[PDB]
Amino acid sequence: TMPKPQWHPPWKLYRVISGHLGWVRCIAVEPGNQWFVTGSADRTIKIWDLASGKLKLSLTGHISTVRGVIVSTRSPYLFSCGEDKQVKCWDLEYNKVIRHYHGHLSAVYGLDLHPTIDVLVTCSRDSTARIWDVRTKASVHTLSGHTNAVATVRCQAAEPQIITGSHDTTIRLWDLVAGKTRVTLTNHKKSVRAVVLHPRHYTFASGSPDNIKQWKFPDGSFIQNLSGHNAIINTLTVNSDGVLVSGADNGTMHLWDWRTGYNFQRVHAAVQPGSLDSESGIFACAFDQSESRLLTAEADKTIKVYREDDTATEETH
Amino acid sequence: TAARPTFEPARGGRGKGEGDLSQLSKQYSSRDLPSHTKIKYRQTTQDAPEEVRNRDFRRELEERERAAAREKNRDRWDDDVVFKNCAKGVDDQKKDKRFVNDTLRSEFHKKFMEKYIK
Amino acid sequence: NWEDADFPILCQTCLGENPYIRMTKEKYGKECKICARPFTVFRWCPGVRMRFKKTEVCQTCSKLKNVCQTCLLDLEYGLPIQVRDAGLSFKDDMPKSDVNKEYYTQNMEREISNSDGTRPVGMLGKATSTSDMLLKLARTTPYYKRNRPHICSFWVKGECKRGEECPYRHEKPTDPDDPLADQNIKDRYYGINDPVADKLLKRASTMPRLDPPEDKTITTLYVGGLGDTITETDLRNHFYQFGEIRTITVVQRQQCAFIQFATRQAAEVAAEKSFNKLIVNGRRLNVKWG
Amino acid sequence: AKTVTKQRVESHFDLELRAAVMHDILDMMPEGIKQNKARTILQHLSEAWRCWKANIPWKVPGLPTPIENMILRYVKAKADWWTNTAHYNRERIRRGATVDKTVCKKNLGRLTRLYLKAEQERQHNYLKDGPYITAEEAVAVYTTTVHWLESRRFSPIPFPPLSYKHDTKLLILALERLKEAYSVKSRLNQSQREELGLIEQAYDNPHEALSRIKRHLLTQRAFKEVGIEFMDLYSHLVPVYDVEPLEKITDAYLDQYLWYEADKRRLFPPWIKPADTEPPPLLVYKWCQGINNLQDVWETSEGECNVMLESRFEKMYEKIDLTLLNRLLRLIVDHNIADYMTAKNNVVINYKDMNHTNSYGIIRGLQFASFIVQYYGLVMDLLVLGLHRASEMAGPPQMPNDFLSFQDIATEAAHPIRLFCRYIDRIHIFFRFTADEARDLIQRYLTEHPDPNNENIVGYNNKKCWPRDARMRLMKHDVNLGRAVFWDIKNRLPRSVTTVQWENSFVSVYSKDNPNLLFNMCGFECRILPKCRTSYEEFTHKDGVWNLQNEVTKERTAQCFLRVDDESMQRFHNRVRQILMASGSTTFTKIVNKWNTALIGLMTYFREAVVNTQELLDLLVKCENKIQTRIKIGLNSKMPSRFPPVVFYTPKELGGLGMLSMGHVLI
Amino acid sequence: RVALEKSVSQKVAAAMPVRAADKLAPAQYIRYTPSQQGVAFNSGAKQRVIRMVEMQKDPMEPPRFKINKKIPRGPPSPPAPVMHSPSRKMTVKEQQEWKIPPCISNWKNAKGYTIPLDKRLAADGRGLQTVHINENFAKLAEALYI
Amino acid sequence: NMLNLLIHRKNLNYLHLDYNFNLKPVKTLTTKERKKSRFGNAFHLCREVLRLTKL
Amino acid sequence: GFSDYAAAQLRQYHRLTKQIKPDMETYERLREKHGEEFFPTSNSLLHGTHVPSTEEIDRMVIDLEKQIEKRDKYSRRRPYNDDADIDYINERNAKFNKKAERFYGKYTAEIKQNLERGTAV
RNA sequence: GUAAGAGCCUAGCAUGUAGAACUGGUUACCU
Ligand SMILES: [Zn+2]
Ligand SMILES: [Zn+2]
Ligand SMILES: [Zn+2]
Repeated sequence: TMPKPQWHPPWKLYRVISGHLGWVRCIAVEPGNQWFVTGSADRTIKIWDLASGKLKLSLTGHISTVRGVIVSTRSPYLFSCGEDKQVKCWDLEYNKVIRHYHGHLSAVYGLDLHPTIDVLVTCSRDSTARIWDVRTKASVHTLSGHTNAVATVRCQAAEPQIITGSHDTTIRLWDLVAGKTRVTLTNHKKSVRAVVLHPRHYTFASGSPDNIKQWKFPDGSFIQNLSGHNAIINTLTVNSDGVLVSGADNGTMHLWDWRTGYNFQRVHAAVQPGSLDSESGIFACAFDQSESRLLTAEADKTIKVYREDDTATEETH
Repeated sequence: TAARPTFEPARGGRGKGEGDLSQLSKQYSSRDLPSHTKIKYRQTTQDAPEEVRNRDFRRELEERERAAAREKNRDRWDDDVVFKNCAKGVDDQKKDKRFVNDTLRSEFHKKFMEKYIK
Repeated sequence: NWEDADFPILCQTCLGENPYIRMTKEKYGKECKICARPFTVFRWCPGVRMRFKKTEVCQTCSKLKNVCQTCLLDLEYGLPIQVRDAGLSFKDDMPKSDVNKEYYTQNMEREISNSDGTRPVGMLGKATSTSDMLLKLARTTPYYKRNRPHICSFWVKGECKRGEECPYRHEKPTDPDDPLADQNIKDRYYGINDPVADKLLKRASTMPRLDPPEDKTITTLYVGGLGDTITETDLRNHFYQFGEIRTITVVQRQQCAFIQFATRQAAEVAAEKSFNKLIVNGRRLNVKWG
Repeated sequence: AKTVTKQRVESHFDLELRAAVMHDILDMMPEGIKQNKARTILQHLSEAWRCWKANIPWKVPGLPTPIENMILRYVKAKADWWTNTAHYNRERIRRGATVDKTVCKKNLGRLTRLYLKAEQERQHNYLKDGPYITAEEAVAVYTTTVHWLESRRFSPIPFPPLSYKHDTKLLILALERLKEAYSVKSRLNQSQREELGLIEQAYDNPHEALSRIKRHLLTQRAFKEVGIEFMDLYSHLVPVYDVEPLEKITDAYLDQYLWYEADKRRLFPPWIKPADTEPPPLLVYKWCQGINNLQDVWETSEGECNVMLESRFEKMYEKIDLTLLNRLLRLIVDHNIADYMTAKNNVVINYKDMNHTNSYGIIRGLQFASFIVQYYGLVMDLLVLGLHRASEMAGPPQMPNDFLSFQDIATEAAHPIRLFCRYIDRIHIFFRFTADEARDLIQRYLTEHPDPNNENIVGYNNKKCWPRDARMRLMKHDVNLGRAVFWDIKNRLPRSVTTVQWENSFVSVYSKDNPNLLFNMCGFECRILPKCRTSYEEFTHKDGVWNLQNEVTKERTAQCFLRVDDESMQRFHNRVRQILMASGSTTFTKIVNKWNTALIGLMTYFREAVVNTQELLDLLVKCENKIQTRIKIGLNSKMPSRFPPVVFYTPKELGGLGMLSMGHVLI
Repeated sequence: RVALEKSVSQKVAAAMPVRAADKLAPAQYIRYTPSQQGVAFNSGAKQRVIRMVEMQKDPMEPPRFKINKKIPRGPPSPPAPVMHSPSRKMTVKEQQEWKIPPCISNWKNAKGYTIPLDKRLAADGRGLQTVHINENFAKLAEALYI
Repeated sequence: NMLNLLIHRKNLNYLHLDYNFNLKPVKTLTTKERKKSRFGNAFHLCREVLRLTKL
Repeated sequence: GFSDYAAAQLRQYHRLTKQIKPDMETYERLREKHGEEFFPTSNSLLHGTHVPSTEEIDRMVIDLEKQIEKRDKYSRRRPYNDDADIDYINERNAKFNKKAERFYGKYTAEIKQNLERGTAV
């Protein structure tokens, strides 16, 4: 027993939201906890009331599967991307698309907003990321250098400003100013389909079917290796209390400590009634801004909402 | 042959904005004109980041959760005929409450196939 | 890709005899005569009766081969590229066929624009090892007959109606039955069958040079033009570089010094270093065999 | 970077699904697997989707279960995509929105495939879950039919005799009905050619054909596969069945013979309504004056209500048990004929990749399916009315009475059910209630279905075509009486046999509070308003109205106001939409001839009901301008007008298109 | 943000190439040291000063050179070491249990092969579908005959 | 001059722009020459605007 | 069975490495010549110095040619009888039918019996 | 029976270039 981990309370499901007619491929929470977005395979973006779990609005306009959705914290905007090859900007003041970001060659898989510059960074199946100016809808740079499809992207204001994992099993840490690669991290054996940034401690983790790896930001130093959750993991998300969440394509989801990397909870949730036993799967998860709800976007066309169990310690290894 | 799948996609980085803006082309579309040339920012009542920083979200979320749960709680002659009352206790049998993840067995699909095939 | 770099890379016989130059910069004016991609054309006038020379090749195609952008001669020596590669190795092998040339140009442009921007990217390490025969026929003072307006082709038909006002020369063009007349741009640039460089190599081959030790194991050096103003104590101070020096016979009457070394390799090395180069005490020391 | 617009959508979906499967199989394989084999798994995914569309169970005998589960996952994803696209496009083609002709054919081809998946499911569930008919109930149905047939002294139809003197006439009638099909067209494949060749052989040697028909009726009990396709009427789809020619000739003769021997034997009483001597507008007129000629029908002084019920037998075709059908047909005809007709309904239905067996229902596309439908409908008319009231309506067998007539005045007012017609699967009953009967029946309904919140007035559909003064008023007694009458008629039928549904039915009560009863019959709706009730201005100038006289007094008591039903208006609009499609739509005379045929169909069916409906006149003007604009775009002509209307409306002998008008156009 | 906005302006300058067509006269000076000294070169000097004026662009002049010329992608930057783990040992059993059988389709025969009939009809699901009858047909048939 | 310098740079010697801006083929064209010499709304808008001004 | 491209490498290596026989004369000659640096670490110095005499490179090339030949014999060609009722119209068709008999031959064994007995049972 | 390979034949549209490299030589001792 080299470390002793922090005690985290167990998480439990309390709400299953239903109503998409396709796989729910993305989810994001508004900065003020009033609502959350989902984007799905039925080409609709749905605004859901976060407290009551009720469908607030259904936006249409993508021609194919919506892959990523993010809400702007500085501007009153909603960015989305699809398998449409299209990257849209929704003015939430009007509930209408005002700008489309054109130039990707194949399906756009992810996007992240830069937190301080008004820059949008997207990934595609064409083995490139792109860097867009929001106001002029122009490609600033084309981050090229991956050899297979590019799965995920995260942005910062500190150094390396752009971080991406891809389906050629590597991770590239980039320079936003120059537009060239700074660090290549080849440690994973299978496709990196999730990366997540820590809110305080200036590290990041990344996930793949072999195992999940933690890393210091300036030059990608190896810090740790968190293993045991062996499936194609689609997302990673972090609570400021140091709770890592790793969800996968088999529907399983393991709850981890950030610091020591201790698996304290495994949640293998049940599918929807009509659904099929092979259709269990998670594509997206998010914490709310209170960091006490856990929103998962499932392959049985549902949203599941979890909260911490108020029945204290029954736990400790 | 002619009819074939892909097995490798096209890689971006070799055209019109990719390396030198295709060596600075003077070609531009109608969709590349100046339009929406001013970013809107969140105002003080909208959700400006100064307004979002001091807030305790868990208490407000618990209040809204409580109000929503309270709203959902407060909401809720010829006697000689060969067949008697067949529908005795059928109080409409709430099929229209169930959501079923099967597109051939949804209640929407059953209504659809009943409505559009004669 | 475009080229677009400020202030061209020029020699001193094309940049002019005036230290005050007014040049114009056109952003993507011409295409390169080699690369065929457009570059930044600089146009200046060297002197008074000159020609308004301009840069012919890219910054990149001059960084590849360490040349001036308009005379296409070495920045350091002022010689054709075939002469300098003759006095060096030739390991660049720039492609001449079409798609290979543009592909090689793209990749070398990425190579140069992924570096500092100061060194002749491949020619540097071989440019350390130098001072072959090219230094003994390097031009000392600028040849300002290069910067000179072309023959007036109306005066060739005896019909120059400008007369005294025409800024083109009224003098004979060269007889085309001459090897020194054809001279393509790419022939001057790749170092292939350049007749100027052919004549420079024919002169530098008949330059006076070492002879081998005709008889076996003889290390004897026959020094004429020794001089009676120098001392033999300085001779050993110049000569212990080579190896195990044997006896040194000195005859100051015929101004001949006789030298013996350990191996004939050391005598050949001394012949290499010494012959027609070595001037000590400001006085030429001639060494021969026999 | 080309955009995915409209012609790239399906190809791009299949381009991206295949890439997603590529990524998942690269991540699913463990560490030391040879990293080939992506192409083979993609071929298996293609095969699983083709077996999904074919409703073929897909199972590869050895295949790793992660690959099998992943292929099932992505096949379910593409299935949801295909089906939701079909829903969206069907709602567009129904509402009239702009659709391509290719997506019309694509939507038809998807919809017939989804129908056959549901139909294979239904036939399998019938063979799995037993009969629904619940043998007690089938014995009740059979015994009621036996008592009805012995009550009428019915003489059972024999086998068609060897020296039947009328059989060549029936063969000529059958062959004329078969050759009327291939008269419009001229492009015929091998099966049509065989059908016409068998028709010509049957004309050229009739007794060999009659020997063959009677031999098939005696011996053959296994039949060939029938094809199926759909007729697209843009509001719903219609099953069309394709039968082999020899079987079709045998069924055609059987159809002619059975209807002839049914008319001689007076099998169908006069409420079996698509009758030979009554066009449907004559049927509506006869129904109106039959309501008028009931004794004291409009008097509401002591408290009496007139109720009109219109509904259907919802899945009457779909739910006929073939064993019970065999039993009822052995009651009617020879056991060989009954076995032929029963075994003919048990065929294999084919559409491109799809085959299943009709084990439960009946094929509507049979030649003699008319007889099965009208006789099974007779059985359920006996279920609804009961044998006593049906024997009063039909009269004695020695002196049977015609359609809306009784033997005496005293037998009219014997029961609440006064009039009753069944047009093929739709029911029309007239009810006369005294106050006591109405109170008792509403008491029974509110006993069985209590309503403390007065919610009966919510779900009650009223007709929105007529204006506000003209519709049915919503009073509590009348609403509860209408729901109670519907409840009581609904209880009389087992749900396993057929059912009657409130959402498709309309009930109308005439009372001291309601001055009008609305009814809807063959495709025009009408309301009758009597002069003794609230009229206040005894007028006669309009042509849409009907001044219908009382027979006894020879005086006009009530008026009938006619309008075209919205379904018939929408059917005419869909017919014109069908004309504007159909790629021979540049010919300029084909278009005008189809328009003229549709327009005189509409008019000469709905003669005086057309001018009383303003929405149908506006639709006629709009459709006429549509086909004129189509001709003009055939000359391209431009947006600008003053295109001369003499080219359209000149008779076809002076070179014109011959176009008929039903709009206010001036030259 | 200051580095990004400049590249943004250089991209957006295409979107309106000529609106208030451009202006160019910041005529500048540059001091240059020939690195060739040994003087016979300037005339005897060590440096030379050059006045650069930018050549004035014709407003009415189309683009000069062909830009549509297309060449294959160059080599990528030198490969990074792959840093994997030792590698889990693979068994014959699991190597054989991840083998994929060839798809024999009922519909597609791209290279027009000829497949044996037992292989062609190896659709097991329509052989294990097992049409199984209910026992309530018996009550119905018997009651009807009685 | 502008419109027929555009014509002559495209090597379409079989077309003729007259002095009233009517574009007619000099000869009878093959399919390849006809597909090569199809212009768009830019050329024909400029040609018809110049027709109005020459009127 | 196969299981790995590295296990086959290791088997091939153990074969080749048991086959080789060292000559101690050259070994002890180089040992006495090199002395202390004959037992090098990772960072010794001698990486860029060794020049093999002609007999050494001849031995290497002969060994490598033997190894290439043994690798070329990896798939032994099964003999082609023509008494089997052929089932293919092509040369690739035959190999596809062979792969199909490998994979689905264990299952489609009743239907083969039906096809030979006259489509019966 | 097409207006396109191919494939031939003859043709004509861009350039106003960079460059010119040419000289030096002595002889001598003891047995
Ligand atoms: Zn160049
Ligand atoms: Zn120069
Ligand atoms: Zn002159």
